[PDB]
Order: sequence, then structure tokens, then C-alpha cells
Amino acid sequence: TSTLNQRLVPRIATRSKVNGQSGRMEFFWTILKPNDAINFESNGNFIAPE
Amino acid sequence: TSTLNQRLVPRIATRSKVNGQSGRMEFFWTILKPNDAINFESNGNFIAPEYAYKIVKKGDSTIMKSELEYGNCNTTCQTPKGAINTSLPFQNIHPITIGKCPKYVKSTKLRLATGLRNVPS
Amino acid sequence: DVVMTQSPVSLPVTLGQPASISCRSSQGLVYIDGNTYLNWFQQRPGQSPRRLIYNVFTRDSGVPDRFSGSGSGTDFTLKITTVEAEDVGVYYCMQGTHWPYTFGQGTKLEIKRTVAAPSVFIFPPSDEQLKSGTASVVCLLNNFYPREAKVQWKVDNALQSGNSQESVTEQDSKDSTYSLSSTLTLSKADYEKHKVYACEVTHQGLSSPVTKSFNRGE
Amino acid sequence: GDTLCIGYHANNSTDTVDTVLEKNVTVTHSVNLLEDKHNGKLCDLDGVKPLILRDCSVAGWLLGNPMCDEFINVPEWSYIVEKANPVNDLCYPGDFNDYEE
Amino acid sequence: QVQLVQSGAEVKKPGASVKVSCKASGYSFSSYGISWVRQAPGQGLEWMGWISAYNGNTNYAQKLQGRVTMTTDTSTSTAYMELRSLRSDDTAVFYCARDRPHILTGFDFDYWGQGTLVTVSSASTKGPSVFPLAPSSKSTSGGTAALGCLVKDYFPEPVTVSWNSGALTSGVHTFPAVLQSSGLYSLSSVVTVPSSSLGTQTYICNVNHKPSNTKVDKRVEPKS
Amino acid sequence: IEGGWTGMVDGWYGYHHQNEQGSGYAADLKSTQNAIDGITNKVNSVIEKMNTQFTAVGKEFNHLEKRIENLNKKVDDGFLDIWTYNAELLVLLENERTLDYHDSNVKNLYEKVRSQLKNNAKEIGNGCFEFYHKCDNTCMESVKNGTYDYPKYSEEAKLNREEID
Amino acid sequence: IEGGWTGMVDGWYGYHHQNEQGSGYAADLKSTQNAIDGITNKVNSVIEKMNTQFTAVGKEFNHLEKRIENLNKKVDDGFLDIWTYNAELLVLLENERTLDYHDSNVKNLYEKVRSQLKNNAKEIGNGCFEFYHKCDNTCMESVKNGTYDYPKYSEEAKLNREEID
Amino acid sequence: IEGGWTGMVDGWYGYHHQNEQGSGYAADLKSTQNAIDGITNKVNSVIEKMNTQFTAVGKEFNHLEKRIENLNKKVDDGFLDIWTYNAELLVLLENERTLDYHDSNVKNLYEKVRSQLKNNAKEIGNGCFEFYHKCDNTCMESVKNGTYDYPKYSEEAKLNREEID
Repeated sequence: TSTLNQRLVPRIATRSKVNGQSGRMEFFWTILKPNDAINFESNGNFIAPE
Repeated sequence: TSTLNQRLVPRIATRSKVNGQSGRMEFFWTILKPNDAINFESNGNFIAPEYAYKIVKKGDSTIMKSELEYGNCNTTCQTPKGAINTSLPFQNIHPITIGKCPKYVKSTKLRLATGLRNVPS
Repeated sequence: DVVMTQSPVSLPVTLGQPASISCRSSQGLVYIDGNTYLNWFQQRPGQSPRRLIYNVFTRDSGVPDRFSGSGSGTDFTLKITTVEAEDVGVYYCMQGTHWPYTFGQGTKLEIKRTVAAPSVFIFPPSDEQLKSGTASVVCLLNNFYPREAKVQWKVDNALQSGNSQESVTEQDSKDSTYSLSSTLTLSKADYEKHKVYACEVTHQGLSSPVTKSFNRGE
Repeated sequence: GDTLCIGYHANNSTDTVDTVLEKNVTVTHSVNLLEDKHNGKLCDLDGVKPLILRDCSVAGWLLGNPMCDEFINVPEWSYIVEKANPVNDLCYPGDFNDYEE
Repeated sequence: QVQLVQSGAEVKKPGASVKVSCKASGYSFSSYGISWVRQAPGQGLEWMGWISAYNGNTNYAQKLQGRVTMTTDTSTSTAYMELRSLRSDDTAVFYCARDRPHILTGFDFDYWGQGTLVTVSSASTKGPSVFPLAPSSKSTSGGTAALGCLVKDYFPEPVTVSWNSGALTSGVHTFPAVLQSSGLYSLSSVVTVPSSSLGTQTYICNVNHKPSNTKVDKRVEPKS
Repeated sequence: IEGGWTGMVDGWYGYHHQNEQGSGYAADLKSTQNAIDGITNKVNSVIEKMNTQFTAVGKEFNHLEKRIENLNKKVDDGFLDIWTYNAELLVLLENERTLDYHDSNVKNLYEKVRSQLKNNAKEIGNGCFEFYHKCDNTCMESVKNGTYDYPKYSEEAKLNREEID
Repeated sequence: IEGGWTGMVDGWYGYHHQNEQGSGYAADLKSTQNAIDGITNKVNSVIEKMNTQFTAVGKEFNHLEKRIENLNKKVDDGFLDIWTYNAELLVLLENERTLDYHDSNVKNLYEKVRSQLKNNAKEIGNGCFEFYHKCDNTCMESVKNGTYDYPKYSEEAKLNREEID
Repeated sequence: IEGGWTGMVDGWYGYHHQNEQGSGYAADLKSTQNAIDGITNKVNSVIEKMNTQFTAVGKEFNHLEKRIENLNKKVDDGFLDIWTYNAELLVLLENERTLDYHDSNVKNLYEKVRSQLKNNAKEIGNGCFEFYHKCDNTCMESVKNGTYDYPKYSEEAKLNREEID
């Protein structure tokens, strides 16, 4: 983003099946200023914003 | 690493020869989670890691700074200056303590008054 | 008022296994004197209670070093290393500094932790009491680790409850081995009404429940 | 004549207790909250010996300093004892980072 | 040194006053106080009261305040606990313990007494009816044939059973008495002796109910 | 009452009864016991200090001047020497409150005995009541138990005053 | 003065005038009004607490252990329970200061009346002035208004003393 | 003692001796000097304030909302207005302790002179001892130096009491 160039990584490690699903899905946010670009690049484990 | 993508640089600047060596060697650490990768890339001034401690039985502890011997007595507590086996609520000895150990106060005396002014005859 | 909660009521131990007994108070137990007051007590079965730790950190004159009173806040504990055999018995917290003095509930100790091997028996009534009017039959259980074996009573295949009464011995000093003697007393009329008096014993050492019939005419 | 008098308690407790108005006030009965009782010889905790790191600093034990190598596969320790001013282990010239962390 | 002698065992009917005495000596009685504790039959320990010999500072437990009356005879160094009104629920054994006299000072149940049990029910004393047992099915013949006597239908608690002139030593597992729901009692005293010695070993239950002095020597016979 | 009583080792606040029969030191049971209950509860409640949770907090410069360390350092060093001072004040505070509570109980008992006795006695000495009439051992108990009755001994006392009047 | 006056519902500090004509409860106007002004100003000024500015402050671990959150958390939790305690102390402080201020105003008025009356009256009771001479309703006002004059009634009072002397 | 002495400009606590020969204002040397030593040590010790070290601490938003600045800001602003209040309390505290210490020294000296003189004098006025007998200049020193002797002047004083008795 403008400043949040947050190059992240998944991690293959959780606990028991919560509500029938053992894996986790951490979600994110960012307040975005006008006329600003959000460069999303991923090749897995990514829940993209729509 | 997972998050510590710590792209560092050496610096060519120290003081006099300490123990016969003028240059410096800052060392590092990182707690590492299982199934995680550590991408080390360098083309100089790098002291690479070849051995590491597997963290096991994580349990309460500390790092005591005192010069004292070992005791043959299982005492409920240890402080840099000694051990404590009483029940009074607070200490003045040392903040750093082990498991069971009263809280730490910097006061010289904390006595609550529970009786009358003692005035004999 | 004060509430002394004793967490580990039932405490089987094996010889030489430091075990601990926790007493938790509703309010702080300090007093105007300055010292806390949780002198632990031990009433060895068949004997009168005895004192252990004066206040919270003072062993009594005739108390083994094994016994050790501990704790500073509402949660106090008592740990005895090398749990021995006279160590077994009931223990109580001490009365709170509040005048409501509260001993709390009790904590019982066991000698070791082996498995059960009971010798079950039953005793039909002699004709002597069978003439007084009362008719009672005794089921006997000589040795096993716990104090209960659910001796249930079937008269002509009909479970009998209430008419039964169970009495329990203590852990034999030689070998931790409690003994039981459930008795079921009934009138002569019920004795003559129903010939067949099967019990039923149930515990850990037995994968199969043992019932001994013992009919009226043998 | 018959008389009745009123009075408060007095003992021989030299206990000194301070107040807002006065200090070193001797009271009949008092409770103490602080304490300075410590043996001085570092004893054990719950039957768990500590990693008395003798002279070598905590860094040396971790970084594997050749002197003081005896402490490598020592089993679990209730706590870790480091002598101040580590002398035997110079840990070589260098500055450890994120140290107290 | 340690000598807190309690009074003798006492038996009464509901609604009658009871008086227990704990005489003390062998240790300085410098106004030291005395508190009394009750243990319901095989149940918890409940504190009942405390009296300071130094003063007349009684502290009867809220639960039981009207009935309970406590006294001290400094001259004989003897304390007394008196329950004016009796209840079947009150039936229990009572215990004594020393205490510190000054309220300012804390408490010390350093010495405890001999438990005076007190029974309270509307039932008169009755002699026990001893009845024998037999190895009908031979029991565990290859192990130990078991033989017993049943001491029943008696109202005071103290009973002493002697097996074969008391000479019998191991094998005896006298059991704790159980209140028959009609107010009486029933003991069971059994022995485990190998079925080898059926007639050679004599079997006699020599029981006595001390409060009624029913000294009765009962015969154990091996009916099979 | 500017003088302490060593003989009153049973309770704090007490009376020194003196009759034709003799002289003794009897502590007031309700005053001492109720006061002991309140003082003890003050003590145990004051103990509650409830330090902040152990929030697993440490950071350091990380070689990049992450003063979070010197911040978190000060924060802990500043919470102490502030709470400690504050705690020293609370001790001193409670100390005085117990002391003036004691003085108040004294004065309350002296008013109790004044209210019962009224003009049947002289206020003399440091809190001493000289009875014009003869308060018997029971009568001394009645004053203590709050069950003293002015009229019975009133007329006798009145004539004695008029004799010295 | 160990007893409160219920009849003096107009102001705090007052005088109970008694003449041959009658008896009333007159409050001192200047003492009460000035004291009310000072106490009210203390109250409103104490209210000023001026909490720290709302510096729009929040952070969290950000999944990278940014304890700035647990730091900023403690910081706010530590500022409270410290300021609150500190504020409890200031209340207690001001409380006493108002109470001793009141006692001081009492004693100041008693010295005022002593200074004016001097040996023209007897100090008797709990702050009562028995006039040897007869202070008229006006004379009672003059003592209150601070305009009392010793000489006029002096000689009459002096002879009365000598009569009982 | 409700009145201050302007003539006693040598020391705080003093005695106004009056003999047939004359009248003077003599300060008690040991009381004043010891008290001055203790008060001075209180003053210098209170000064010790030992502010936190200068930990070279400053940060700012760094254009990336690094509130470390507003954190470190509050931290310093919160340490002040807390320590300042706390220091104001310590001043007020020590202030009273010096004042009541002074009152205690007064009362201790008055008990000293009472203990020596006993029934050889009358307690009259605001801390004045009227000698039944004639305490000579030396005798006045002996009371001051603590070396006064009751028996020598006892019998003379006793007869004087009986004369006015």
C-alpha cells in the first residue's frame, strides 16, 4: 500500500477442528487514503478482498 | 524467517583491540516456530549458525545475577541475595524472584498498626 | 462467617510420595497479633485429633519433618514427604481468625495404590435368631483397594434397597486392604416368602459381577 | 468511697509503627507486611537445581563458549544463575541484541 | 504433661440436659482457656464453644446458642459443657481442647481430650442378642472358611468382643456398628480360618455389652 | 485517660471496678470484640494490593534503538516508587485511623458510664467515677452490662452529696 | 463546644442570646457567609481534575508482538488506580481541612466574645458567658456586631462579683 | 501553653524563671539543639528526590503513526503531575510531623519539671509552677539541669500549703 507494504506468509500449524475445521484464517484490515494503490500478490493461502 | 526477514549489514568501525581483537562481533537470536524456514543470505562478515537449542518443557524461570553457591535444602523461594520460607506479604530484598515469593517493595518498613499506644505507668 | 474449602478430600498415596493438602479460605486469616492462624490437625482413625503446624510455618514438637505446613494467601497447603503409614488418616484446616472457627471438611490418605483382590462370602442366618423374629444375612468382602463394592441385594431376582446396611473397616496395617460386611435384615415373613437370596458384588478387580445365591433350604 | 475507673491496654511490645502525625510510635499490637529474612546461600526451589552458570555469561552458555562447555546437555532447570561481571567468558568482542527480550 | 481427661460416656433421651466435664492437669493452668468440639458419628468436626478461665468470656456457636452453657472451675481446673435441650441429631461424641484465654492473643488447641460420646434417642438400654454364623457352602474351603457372630438388638454403643477367650488374634475383623432404623444396634464380628481346621479349632465369641454388663460367651458351630 | 493499664491483658478497653469488697480490672467484652473484628478486617482488606497482571512484557533496542525497552523499563520502574510511596501512605493512613478509632471507643465507653450513673457519682481523676452510694459487685456488673438503674441508689447518693455540700 | 445546635438552621456558627426578655438562636452573619464563600470555592476548585488530553492513543500486537498495545494498555490502566487513589486522598485531605477550618472559626468567635467581655462575665458551661450585669437586647447586638463597650457595664458587674466573692 | 514567647529568641523551647531576684527567659539547650538536629536532617533528607535517570528518551510518529512519541509524551507528562502531587503530599506530611514533634517536646519538658517538683509547687496558669518555697537562682538552674532535689525544700513547701489549706 502507501506504507503498509506488508509482505506476509501463511503458516501450516493450528489445533483441533474448530466448528469442523482444524485450520485457521487470520483476517486483516487497513484504512486506505484516496488515490492510493494496494498491490496484492500471493501464490497461496490467500483470502482476497472483494 | 516467518516474519524476521532481517536483511542486515556489517559496519567497519570499532575501538581498540579488546582481548587482542579491535573489531566487533554482534550476535543475534530468534525463537523459531516449527515448520518455519530461515533464509540466510550473506556475502561477508557473517558468523553462520550450526547448532541451536530446541526449546522444551517451557516453564517459569529467570536469570539471577549474584555470586552465591548451591543449597542442599528444598526452599520454597530464591532471591539474588538468598532464599525465603515465610509468609509476610511483601519483600525489600530484590524484585527478581522464583515462583512462590512475596511481592517487592522499596520501603524500609511497612507495619500496620493494630493496637493501642503502649504507654506503661 | 468463614468457609474453609479443602480441595483434595480423597487422597490415595504410595509410600514415599510427597502429597499436598490445600485449604482455601473465604477471607484473609491474619490477626491483630501479627501471625496467621492455620494450625493443621490430624486425627489418626480411632485416635483423638493432633496439632501439626502452629500458625502457618511452625512444626509442632512431636511432628516429623515430613509434615510441612505451607501457603501465605487464602490458599494454604500441607505437604508430607515420604508419606508413611501412621501418616494415613483424616486432616482438617484450622479455624479462621474470625471467631466463627471453621475446621472445614476432611482429607483422607491411603497407604499405597495396589489393585483389589476381595474374598467374597455370605452367611445364612442361624435358626437361633430365626426364632427371635429377626432374619438377617451378611455378605462379606475381605480385601480390595477402595471402601465400596456396590453389594446390591436380589430377593428372588428383585433388587432390595434400604433393607441393606454396609459397614466398613480401615486399611489393614500389614496390607492396605479394607473389609466390608453389608447386612440385610428382614422379618421372618419375608424369609419364608422367598427362598432365594442372591447378592451382587461389583468392583475393579472383578471383570465379572459375582452373585452368591444361597437359597432358603440347603 | 466506691469508685469505678476507665482505662486502655498496655504491654511491653517495643514495636515501632509510624503514622502521618507521628513516627516511631510504640503500639501494643501490630502486624508487619515487609520482611528482610534471607539465608544468603542460594538454596533449591521445589527440588529442582538451577543452572548455576558459574562464571560464563548467559550469552556464552547459549553461544557455546569453549570454556564453560560443561553446561550443554544439562537437564531442565527451575531457574538460571549468572554471576555478575562474567570473568572467565569474555564472549569475544561483540554486542548481543534483543538481549533482555 | 498432656492430660485432658474428659468425662464418661453419657446416654440420654431427647430434651434432657447433658453435662460433660474435661478435667485438666499435668500442665500449667495459668487461666489458659478451653474450647469444646463435636464430631457427629463418622462425620465432620464442628466447633461448639470456648470459655476463658482468665475471664467469663464464652463464645457459643450461633447455630447452638440458647441450649449450650459453659463453665469453668479454676479451683479444680475443670471445664464443663451443658446442652440444655437434646436432639436425636445432636447424638455424637464431644471433644475438648485447650485455647488461649486473652481474645487479644490467638488460639492454641495444643492438648486435646478423650472423646466423650453422647447418645440421644428415646430408647432404653437393651442386652445384645448374639447369634453365630457357619460355613454353609464351606465358603472358600481351599482358602479360609469364615465364621462370625452377630451382636444385635442393643441400645448403648460400647461393646467388647473376645474371640475364643480373646486368644484368637488375626482373622478377626469386628465391624463398626450400624444403627438399626428402629434405634437399636448391630455388630458383626467375623474370622477367616482355613477350612482345614473345622473341628480342631474351637470357635467362641465372648462378647460383653459393658453398659448392661451382658457378659455372654456364644457358640460358633460349623453348620454346612 | 492519659495512662495505660498493664493489668488489663484480656482486652483493650476496660474498667477498674472498686467496691468495699475489692479491686479488679475487668475488660469490656463487646467493645474489645467488635473493635477486634473491625481492625482485623481492615488489616486483611488492606493486604489486597492486586498488582497489575504479569502481561509478559519485555522489549529492547533490537540494535535499531527500539526504546520500547527504555519505555517499558521506566514504566515498570515508574509504577514502582509510585505504588510503593502510595502504599506507604495507605499504611500511615490506616495506622492513624486505627489509633483514633481506639480513642473514640474509649470516649464512647466513658459516656456510657456517665449516662447510666448521672449525678449518682462524681467525675474525678482521669476517668474515675466516685460513687456517692455503694455500688455492689452486682451493681458494678449492672453498670458494665448496661443494666444499671439510677433510682434505687439515687436517694442514698443524694443525701451523701448534701452531707459534703 | 461539644454539642450541636439544631435550632441554628440559618447559619453554621451562631450565638444563643439570653436576656431578661428572652432566649434566641442568632447566627453570626460574617463568619458563616465568609466561610461559605471559601468552602464553595474549595469545592469548585477541587472539581478541576483536568484529565490528560484524549491523545487518540491505541495500538495492538499487529500479529508481530507489537506490545505497544500492552504498553499503552498498562499506561492507561496504570494512570487510573493511581490518579483514582490520588483523588481519593485529595477528597480525604480537603474533607479534614474543611472540618478543622470549622473548628477554627468556632474558636475565633469565642475569643472575639472573650476579648470584648473580659472580666464583665464568667466563662461557664460549654462556651457560655454569664453576664454579671444585664446585657440588654441592644447590648447583645453590640457584642455580636463587635461594638460592645466594657466601661459602661463595668462598675455594675464589678460590684456583683464582689457580692459573690 | 497557648501563647508564644517573643523574648525567647535563643531557642524554641524555653522556661521563664522568676525568683525573688528577678525574671528571665532561659531556653532549654538540650531540647532545642537535639530538635534542631532532627529537623535539619529531615529537611536535607526530604530534599533527596532522585528523579528517574535521563534515559535519552524521545520518539515521534515518523510519518508512520509511531505513537511511541505520544506514549513517551504521556509517560513523562504522567510521571509529572503525579510525582509533583506526591511531592506536595510529602511536604504537607513532613510539615505536620515537625509541628506535632514540636508540641511533643513542649509536653515532655512540662512533664520533666512536674516530675522534679512534684507537690513542692502548684500547677497554675498556662504551664506555670508556683513554688510554695523559694527556688534560688541555683535551684532554678537545678530544675533546668535536671538536678533539682525535692527533699531540701520539701518541708518548707509543705508548711506553706498547710497555711493556705
